[PDB]
Amino acid sequence: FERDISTEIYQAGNKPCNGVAGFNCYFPLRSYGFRPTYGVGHQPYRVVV
Amino acid sequence: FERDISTEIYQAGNKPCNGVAGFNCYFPLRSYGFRPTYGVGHQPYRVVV
Repeated sequence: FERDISTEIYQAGNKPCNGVAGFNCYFPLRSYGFRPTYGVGHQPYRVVV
Repeated sequence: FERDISTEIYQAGNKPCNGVAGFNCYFPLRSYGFRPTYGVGHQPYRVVV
């Protein structure tokens, strides 16, 4: 039960990756993939708590 | 362990509805579509309890 909205790149090496990524540091956000041509187990559901 | 039969029209409100369609009254039955295009999502199975 906490919120986190961060666009800063999370480093995964030794050099400080404040704004440079591509060699050894990864972006912490990735996109979803929802195609109708996918399987039944790869379909998006609109879930509410 | 109670065998039951259902053909009558189900209602989702306090209005009188025994066989009336074209409204919020929903048919409580639906037809299974057994096709080879649904590998996991919809497939017949030989299940016996």
